[PDB]
Amino acid sequence: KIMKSEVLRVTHELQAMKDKIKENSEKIKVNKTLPYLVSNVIELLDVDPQRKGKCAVIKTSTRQTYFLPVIGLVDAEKLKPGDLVGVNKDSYLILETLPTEYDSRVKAMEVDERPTEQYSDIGGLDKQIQELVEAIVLPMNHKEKFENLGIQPPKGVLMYGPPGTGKTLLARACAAQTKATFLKLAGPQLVQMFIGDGAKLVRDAFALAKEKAPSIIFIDELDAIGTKRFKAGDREVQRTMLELLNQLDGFQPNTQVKVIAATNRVDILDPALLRSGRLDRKIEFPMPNEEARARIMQIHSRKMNVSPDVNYEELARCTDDFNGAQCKAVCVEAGMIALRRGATELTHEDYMEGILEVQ
Amino acid sequence: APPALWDLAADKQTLQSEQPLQVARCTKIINADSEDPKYIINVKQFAKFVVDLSDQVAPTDIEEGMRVGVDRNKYQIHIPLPPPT
Amino acid sequence: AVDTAEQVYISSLALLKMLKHGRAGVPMEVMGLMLGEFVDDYTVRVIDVFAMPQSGTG
Repeated sequence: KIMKSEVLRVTHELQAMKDKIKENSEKIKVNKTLPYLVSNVIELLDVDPQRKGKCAVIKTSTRQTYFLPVIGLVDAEKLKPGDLVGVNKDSYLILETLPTEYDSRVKAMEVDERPTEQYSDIGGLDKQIQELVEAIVLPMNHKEKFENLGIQPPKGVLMYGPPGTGKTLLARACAAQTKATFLKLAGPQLVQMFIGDGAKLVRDAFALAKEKAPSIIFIDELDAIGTKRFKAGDREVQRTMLELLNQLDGFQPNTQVKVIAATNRVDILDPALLRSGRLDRKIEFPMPNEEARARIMQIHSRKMNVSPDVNYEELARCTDDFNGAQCKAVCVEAGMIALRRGATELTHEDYMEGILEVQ
Repeated sequence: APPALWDLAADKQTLQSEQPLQVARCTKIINADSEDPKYIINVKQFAKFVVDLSDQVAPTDIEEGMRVGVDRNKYQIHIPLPPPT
Repeated sequence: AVDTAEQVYISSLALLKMLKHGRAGVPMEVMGLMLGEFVDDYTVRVIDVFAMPQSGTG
């Protein structure tokens, strides 16, 4: 062991390095304390002919352009044309880069932490919603098993069906089970007055989904803008829409946060929406029958003082060709006039009274 | 001049009181807050600034897009202020 | 309550150290310390002058 006796000197040199890094690593707090302003960064690779070529183009908020190479600490998500970077008074070096927003009108579209309703609020849809509950639970907790089996969850699920069925409050009810950040987005929001806004909205959606923590982005009314016209505004929505499909087709690292979509009608079906990353999960959600409407209306009305003498035959007969949110409006209306009816207990005539009231 | 007489005699302590309250960075308004230490602020000159919160202002008293007094030397928020027609 | 007529003696040591320190005089605030010996009331002599590491505070 005489040859291994020199390792002690090496360990003393290494622990001496750990003893001497406290000062030069301690000045990181006083030099990198606070970037006083915000400056935009534009990446531009240079060539010096080590003597290697590496540079970047800087633009300050006060419209002043300077010169500086690519510097700082170990960069992994950096080197992109972003904003909100670290900068000193006049040295103009890059110390702390963090991606920034602005145009808060799109950043704060729907800031929801978690909803209140859960999946146990409906009745008679487990045979078709269980695939989605699995498709949101197993890709969140069973990421370890995805390497033994080599499974990548799909990113596009088509939640299509007739309107009024509750395709938004139910997907939100499953978003309560996702436990991730919920972020809504409307179809018509892409149609703006200025040019090129849809690119900023799409790259913003993948900017918060790509940059932020694992979240949930549910969109709706996609059919209202998914028109395949052959000037035209829906062809501009083909520029933005086909741009989004290009970001769901040309991006293999799209294994991150999913993009859930829902269409209120499948009349104008875009044929280019078929792909593993695109809307491949096509589970048909038809109009609930009087039995299913009595189930979702019973579980949605399990909180009000409902009379126990309900055979569901009269309401089952009156509810003809109705939807889920329509019976939800009947439940809410019953909870509205049942107050002014004097009797604190919900009666049986209030069902048809609400059906003929709002419809 | 009669109104400026008693205030002119009361202008002596304005020299010893000139050292404080001198801070004025054009009352720059903030935009949002990613984390509690660092606050993203934008001045009226279209220059976005970032500074840490001072010890004289509580973090619960900060509102989104609120015009408050802020230093131009230490860049910190000394004191807020309550204030269209 | 008494005052005299003082005059600061400046050799080439402090001068050249303030010239190299002026070459290192970046826009960022810098710090330095002067040394010397006090022989009487109305004269002051500087001999040793060095620089100080910069800081974000200035």
